[PDB]
Amino acid sequence: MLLPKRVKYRREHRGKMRGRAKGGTEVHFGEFGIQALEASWITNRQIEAARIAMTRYMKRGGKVWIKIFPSKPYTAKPLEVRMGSGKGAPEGWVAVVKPGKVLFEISGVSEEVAREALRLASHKLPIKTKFVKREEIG
Amino acid sequence: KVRPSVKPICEKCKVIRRKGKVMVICENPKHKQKQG
Amino acid sequence: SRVGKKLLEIPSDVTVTLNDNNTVAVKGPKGELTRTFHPDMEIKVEDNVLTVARPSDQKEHRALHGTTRSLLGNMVEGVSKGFERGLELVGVGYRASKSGNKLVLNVGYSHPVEIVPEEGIEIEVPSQTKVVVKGTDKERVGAIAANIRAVRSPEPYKGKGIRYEGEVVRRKEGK
Amino acid sequence: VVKLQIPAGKANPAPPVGPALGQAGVNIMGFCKEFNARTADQAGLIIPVEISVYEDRSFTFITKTPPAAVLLKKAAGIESGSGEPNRNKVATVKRDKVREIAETKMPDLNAADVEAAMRMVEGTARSMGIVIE
Amino acid sequence: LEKTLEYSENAKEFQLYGELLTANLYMLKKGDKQAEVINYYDEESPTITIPLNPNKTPSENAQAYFTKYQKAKNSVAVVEEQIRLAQEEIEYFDQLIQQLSSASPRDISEIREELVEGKYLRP
RNA sequence: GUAUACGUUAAGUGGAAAAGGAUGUGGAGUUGCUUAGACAACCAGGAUGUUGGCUUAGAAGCAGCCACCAUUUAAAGAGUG
Repeated sequence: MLLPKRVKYRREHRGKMRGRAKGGTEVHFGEFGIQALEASWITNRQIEAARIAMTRYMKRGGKVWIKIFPSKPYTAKPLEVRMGSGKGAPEGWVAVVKPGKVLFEISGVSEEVAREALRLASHKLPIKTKFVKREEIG
Repeated sequence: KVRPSVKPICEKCKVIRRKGKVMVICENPKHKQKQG
Repeated sequence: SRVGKKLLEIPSDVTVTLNDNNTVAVKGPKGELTRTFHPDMEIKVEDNVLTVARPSDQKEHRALHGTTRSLLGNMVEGVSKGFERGLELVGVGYRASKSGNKLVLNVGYSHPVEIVPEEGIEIEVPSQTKVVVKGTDKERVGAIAANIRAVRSPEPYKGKGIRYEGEVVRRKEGK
Repeated sequence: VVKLQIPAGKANPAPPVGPALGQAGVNIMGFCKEFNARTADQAGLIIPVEISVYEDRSFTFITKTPPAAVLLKKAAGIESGSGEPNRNKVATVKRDKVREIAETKMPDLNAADVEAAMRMVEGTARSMGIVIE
Repeated sequence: LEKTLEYSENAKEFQLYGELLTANLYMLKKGDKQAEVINYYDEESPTITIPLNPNKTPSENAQAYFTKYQKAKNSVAVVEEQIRLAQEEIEYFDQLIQQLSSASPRDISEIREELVEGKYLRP
């Protein structure tokens, strides 16, 4: 379960998610990965769920590279209060994921094991996913 | 069983499309699935 | 590569009509059949063999050519040889019975089971268990066999009720 | 017909020859002596014997050769095979007794030549875990 | 444990009676005693003690007898191991009774030392 | 304008949303085979060394672990259910 232990500011603007991925577009650590097709906030609970779902089915094999990190906090005002009167308290941490970005990286297993592990990870994520692999021109 | 995720459970399952509805028939009657 | 190209040899002695708007009457020693067809297909008959030809490669025509050729094969098989669907009534107290043309089944209900056969379809009961239905059309004998099976479906724990030839019911364990 | 591999030195009691001949409808003890008469000179080995069946309750048994597994146990000396063949090479059998074992299997095996037979029993020797040398 | 060692032979008799029942009911259900085929049977015909032969499920009773026999032979292994361990424990405890029933002082001190050495024992 | 030409859809989509599921259909592009005869269907072989080996009574291809070979050959895996 992933969170920064110290931040410069505890309350930040929610930002915008226009455009493609700025970086982390190509798979370059593992052999196979998930490429994002839509943009939404990914909570660290979802990241933990996808990581356990991959790691359990890969009980024998290589390690998992988590390419995204939930650095941006989101604030949640308490329920049943009026609008305004100050910004609410921070509740959790999300990672801003753009389309084209690689989320998790797997090497050291077979093809179908990696495909099924990425499918089990993708069924926990709130975004449309696809299977990508390393290209060697090169 | 009626579910919107009609999938072949075993190797003997066969996917058919009766009446515009995706269905799975099998020798095992527990694998009979319909949607819609 | 498909059933619409193989030849269908007919035995002696049958004959086939080629009436307008695609109506086919088939004469033979064991009955008479007449069905209405679709106007989009052109049918031609050669010497002692029947052929059906497609007009195009569309999916409706690709289905209809095969269905027409298959049911013509069913007609020429049933008009000269016929079709039998054999049934077995398995149980200590099961009996098919005969009273004229009426068919009586001694199924374990509190009321005696009676089923009325249609014209041209006959049922014979030779023995304790085995019963044979006789007819010249596959559709009619299939409907009759379904109507016989409808009064008592076979239950999976023990072999009871109406059963065909070789076909396994799923065995279940009771307590 | 029910074929089975009957040990020579333990054909008297109700094991293997008992229930096989019992369902055929014949007394086992009246044929155990006939089994032990023809299995005397190959005693200590398990011999497959064909058991033909007739309608008039008369039975004539056509004996076969000893198996290539049992004959390789005779040629080597070890009774039980290794846990993993071609991983624990427990024994080595020279080619002359291999040729003798292949030559014993003439009247039952349909091999045209003895070279084909020694190539077969080379393959059976590889299943034994025994080095063919 | 010697009681279970006699239950071993009891369950061997149970396996004999179940194998008697297994073809059965060759004989009538009751005890299915001495059921053997005269010919074309390997007449094991073992002598058996005949409980009435169960039951509603006629094969699972003989199969239950055969399972009791497998548990009995695993018991033949494990209870002999436990008897060996129990005589070792009784010898050690009789020795401890002897060493407590008086001696030295310094001897008791080094007995404590040896015991604590025997066994490692968080570190 | 019941207009022209080329296609697409068969659900009343048009004329209300998703994750996900699916032998729907029209296209584009690879790849194994194919009239020396292709994928299926129907007639036959579907084997002996061989119950291939430790194991459990019994693993006889079809509990488990297993190098996984050799023939008669037009063909057979010490075997997919």
